[PDB]
Amino acid sequence: TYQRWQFTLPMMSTLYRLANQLLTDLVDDNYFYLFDLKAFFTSKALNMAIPGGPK
Amino acid sequence: SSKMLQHIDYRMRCILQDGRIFIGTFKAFDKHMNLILCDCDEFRKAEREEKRVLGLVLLRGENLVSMTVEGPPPK
Amino acid sequence: AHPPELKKFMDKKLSLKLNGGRHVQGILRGFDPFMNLVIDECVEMATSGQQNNIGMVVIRGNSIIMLEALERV
Amino acid sequence: KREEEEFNTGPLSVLTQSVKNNTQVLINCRNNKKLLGRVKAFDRHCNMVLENVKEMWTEVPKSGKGKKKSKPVNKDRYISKMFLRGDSVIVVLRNP
Amino acid sequence: MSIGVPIKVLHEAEGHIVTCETNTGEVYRGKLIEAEDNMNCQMSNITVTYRDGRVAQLEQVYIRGSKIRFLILPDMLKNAPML
Amino acid sequence: MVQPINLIFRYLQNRSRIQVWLYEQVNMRIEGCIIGFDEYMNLVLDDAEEIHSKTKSRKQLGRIMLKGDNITLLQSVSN
Amino acid sequence: PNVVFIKTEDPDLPAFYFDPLINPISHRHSVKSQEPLPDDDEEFELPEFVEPFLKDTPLYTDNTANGIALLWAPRPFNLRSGRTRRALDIPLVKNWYREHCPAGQPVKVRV
Amino acid sequence: TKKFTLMEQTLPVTVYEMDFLADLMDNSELIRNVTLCGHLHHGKTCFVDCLIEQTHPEIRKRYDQDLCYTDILFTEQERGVGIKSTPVTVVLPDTKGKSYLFNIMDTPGHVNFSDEVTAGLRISDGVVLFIDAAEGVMLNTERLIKHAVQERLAVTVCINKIDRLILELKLPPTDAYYKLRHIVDEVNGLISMYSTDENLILSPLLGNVCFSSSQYSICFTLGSFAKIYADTFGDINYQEFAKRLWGDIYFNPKTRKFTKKAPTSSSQRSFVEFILEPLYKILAQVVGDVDTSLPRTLDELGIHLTKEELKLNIRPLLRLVCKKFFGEFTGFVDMCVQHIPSPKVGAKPKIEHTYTGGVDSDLGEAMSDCDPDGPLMCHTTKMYSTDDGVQFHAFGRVLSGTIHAGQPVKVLGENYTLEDEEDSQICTVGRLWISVARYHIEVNRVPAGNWVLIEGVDQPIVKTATITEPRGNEEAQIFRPLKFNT
Amino acid sequence: LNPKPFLNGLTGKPVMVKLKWGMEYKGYLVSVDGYMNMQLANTEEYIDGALSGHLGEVLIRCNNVLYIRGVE
Amino acid sequence: MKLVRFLMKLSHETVTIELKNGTQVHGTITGVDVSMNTHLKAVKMTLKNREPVQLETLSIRGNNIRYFILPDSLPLDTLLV
Ligand SMILES: Nc1nc2c(ncn2[C@@H]2O[C@H](COP(=O)(O)OP(=O)(O)OP(=O)(O)O)[C@@H](O)[C@H]2O)c(=O)[nH]1
Repeated sequence: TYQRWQFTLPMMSTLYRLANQLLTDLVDDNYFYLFDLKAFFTSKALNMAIPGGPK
Repeated sequence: SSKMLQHIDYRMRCILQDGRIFIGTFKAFDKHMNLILCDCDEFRKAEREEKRVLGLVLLRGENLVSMTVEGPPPK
Repeated sequence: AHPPELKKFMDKKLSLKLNGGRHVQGILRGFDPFMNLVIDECVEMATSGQQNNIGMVVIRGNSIIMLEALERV
Repeated sequence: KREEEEFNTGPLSVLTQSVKNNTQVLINCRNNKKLLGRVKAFDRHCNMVLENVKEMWTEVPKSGKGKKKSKPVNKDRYISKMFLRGDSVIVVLRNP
Repeated sequence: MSIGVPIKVLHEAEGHIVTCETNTGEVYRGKLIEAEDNMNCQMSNITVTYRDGRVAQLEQVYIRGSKIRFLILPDMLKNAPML
Repeated sequence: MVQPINLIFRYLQNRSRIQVWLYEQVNMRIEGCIIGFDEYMNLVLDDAEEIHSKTKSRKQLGRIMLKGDNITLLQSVSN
Repeated sequence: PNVVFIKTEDPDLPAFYFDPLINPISHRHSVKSQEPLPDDDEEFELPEFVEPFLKDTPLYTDNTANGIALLWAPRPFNLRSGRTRRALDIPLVKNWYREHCPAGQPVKVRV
Repeated sequence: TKKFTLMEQTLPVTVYEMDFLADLMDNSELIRNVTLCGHLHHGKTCFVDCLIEQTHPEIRKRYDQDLCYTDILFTEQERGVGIKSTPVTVVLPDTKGKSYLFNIMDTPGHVNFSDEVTAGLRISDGVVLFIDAAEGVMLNTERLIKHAVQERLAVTVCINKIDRLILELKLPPTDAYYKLRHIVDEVNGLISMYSTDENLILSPLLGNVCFSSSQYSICFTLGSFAKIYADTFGDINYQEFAKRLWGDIYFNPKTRKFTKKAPTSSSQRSFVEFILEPLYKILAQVVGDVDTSLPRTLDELGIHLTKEELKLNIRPLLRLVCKKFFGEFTGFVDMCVQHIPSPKVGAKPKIEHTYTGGVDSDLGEAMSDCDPDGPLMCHTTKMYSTDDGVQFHAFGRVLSGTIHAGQPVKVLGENYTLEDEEDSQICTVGRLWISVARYHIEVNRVPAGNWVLIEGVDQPIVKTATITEPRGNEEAQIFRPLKFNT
Repeated sequence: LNPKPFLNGLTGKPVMVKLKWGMEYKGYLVSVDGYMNMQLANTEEYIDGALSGHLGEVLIRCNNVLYIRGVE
Repeated sequence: MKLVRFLMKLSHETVTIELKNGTQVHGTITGVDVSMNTHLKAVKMTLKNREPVQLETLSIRGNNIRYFILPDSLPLDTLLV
């Protein structure tokens, strides 16, 4: 049924750097300060836009 | 241990080294046969007889001679 | 640890009450793990209240049944 | 094993030969009473397992305040087998 | 090591008011300050009953462990998380 | 600090005459000159005069060893 | 709080080492304080067999340098165990467009 | 439904009998009134959680998410910034096992909210100060040292987030030691600058600073860690050991005694060799060789985990492994118990500072004695709204006397004097509660020295108010209104 | 003269042991051990100085013993 | 050797004991411990001079004991091993 997976850490430590072209190297979530899902909701409940956000 | 442990929470009568008697509800014992008796009476002996009350008595093990059961448990 | 916490009492002026109904009064400086004391300016309190002076004395630990301060910690 | 070196050589050898010979040995308890015995084993605490025993003492209780001293003529009751806690001992003889 | 339940309840007793009777027959009644694992107590501010009747007050006292033959611990301890 | 096992050693080196009080037996004292301590405080007393204070008289003994558990004080007196 | 993780570039270096990006600790006790350090040889010695708890085992192993780095990996890579998903559900390109990409790119893609 | 707060309907299971808590409250020497303060996100709230998790067995953290227990407001949880000073009362054991009562006023760390600190500061006897090990002293840490010292509380400092050294910065032990020692020295400099007293120098040797990582439930003083050391190997005078484990004291393995001089140029310090390095080896096995050598390591530490626990993710697993090793936060207790004075002892400086009549007044003498049977004098400094928002409960310290349910009390507002009685009102006291952050225990009475929530007296009270008997203490006066930090 | 060498010295001499309970024994000692139990040979028992009898080849148990003195 | 271990093999036979303070118990025995702590069941007491008493179960501390009184129903020879 292929439901659950359990890997050792040498496996994970390899797979991570194979994937490395796709991933972004942000270590922490401070970047998205007024650029996360919650900020946009405020920009939609008011009628007023964030500069780079959606409309 | 296992014979003593059977007695726990009953109402136990102790006879001290000097001849005194205590009667108490029994909840602790130790490798030196220290005791904690609780809700306890000091009791001495028509030949006159008398009954004093004590609380939460901690008995240094050296004194103890014998102990006996006479009650069902204060449940 | 095994030593008595007698550290407080040192150089303050003690009374002792010893086994067999004996009394001595002292300025203290000793203890070891058995509570063997070394007393200084040590007065002996005889039954009749006739008092002796005696010099520095050792006490065996098991002989004590109380150790009282005549002037505070 | 090491106690055997002690019990052959030392002061406890009094007890050791008392088993082998089966001489009687006259013990003096702390309650004044004497136990005379044929010791059948022991340990370093002076614990003993005694036989053929006769426990001899004058019986003059404290109760009398002068009455009980009327009774110096003694007693001898015969206990067939008897274990004895060691610390009850003050001294011990050999009888031969 | 297995220092059992009673001596823990003794440590639990500290800072209250306990009564404490010695071999000789003197009865002490005092506020506890510290108690050691062999039951050496220190006690403060005592009202002592002598063997023959007389009362006295005392500043501070230290009572050798093996010289005791009961304490009267203050009743509220019966609830304590040792029990 | 003055440890007691140190103090008793100073009484050895002086070779002093010390007076011992016995456990329980207040009416008797021993009054010895001294060399001795295995760790139990067992003393060896050379003079060792017994002082039976009801009689006041003073009975005399050899070079005696005074077993530790009998002791209480350890007073200093003259020769 | 700013996660401060220092990416070790090459595995030759010991996993715990004062990497040059970290500002050197200027502190060295100049006005040297005389706090209550007990006197030398003041009757304290340890029993025969006490030791630092894990002294038989090395401070670091070759996996230690790599294994720390997983702790700040993105959500599927930072865990030892999970539950399998459908191939439909994994949004492979999602991380890119959630970040405000550098404006020098043409107008067309920005919108 | 208006139920915008996370209050628990039902009383959770506690390790202790609730009757035992009330009994302890009479014994004025056993209770300690601390306040935890320190700069934003230095880990105060998550530390308190580890106490609650230790104390309330049914309550456990979620693996994915912090259990911000004292953050009771949705607003407060949405922001992720603490905004209200929330009190917690728990009994938790010392190394000796002796149980003490702690009233822990968890306070915000954001600079603007500092109001909340000062109110909880007034009713407390002592500060615990939390410093992030990675960042060290920051803006609001320096402000709170200055404020506390002026208020004449005892101070003790706690160094949080030690794990950040090991896992983020990857500092080797010896340099990590220097990072700790730097923090300690800066704090000492600040205190000694403000405080005219000099006896309050704080350093790990004296017990009054402790090292903790609150994410992973690590807390240890030098005394506490040696207690772990002694209960393993046996026959160590652990208090004498704890003196020798900090600063420039080096271990000589040939003579097996400590010396102030390094026996070889590579001889690591007593701190590094005994405290830091086995801490490092615990963490670097768990986050490192969890597959290959972690079971072997756990054998030596005496820790046993089931086959279901060993499949956890690394962050839950690390918290679990340490929780078995260190156990209870007893080290924190030893620091608080010894250095922070009990209300008996603490009454005299507290009355002297806060009371306009001073200690020379008869009531001042009576309050300094902290007698539960003395004249009632209660000080309220905080107001907390009801679950519905309709009412407010006054919160305060029973600085003398005893408050009873249904008792009629005279409430003195901040402008009251013997020449102007118009700022006073007589109120009927409703229900009283001992406060714990998410559930409230109702009680019949509260004796002197403890904290209490008071219902129905809130009408005449604007901010601070003094609560006193209507017919006895006719010469009572208010306590000084709070001198805010800004 | 420490106590351990001393007791080896008195071996085989005449010695006179006095017990706490006020009895006393005269004896030619035969050994001593780690706890200072003792044996005596050809012994007399004194009780207030009465020569009670020739108690053969006694053993004494160490907690009983007060001083031991040597005889001219 | 180690006679206290002989005082555990003896279980569920019958004994008198005299304690140190002139007390006598008469009992059947179950349980004994390393420090000679005795427990008897079916217990008849006699204090010093005072009259008999009979008790269900009695537990006697080790260091108060003096002589037992074994029954003649022991063949002794088994104790050597
Ligand atoms: N690395 C590390 N992070 C922690 C630790 N403890 C808490 N944190 C994180 O630090 C952040 C701050 O925690 P809080 O305790 O809620 O913040 P605070 O210290 O109470 O300060 P306020 O928000 O003003 O109330 C949270 O994201 C925690 O997850 C820790 O021990 N180690």
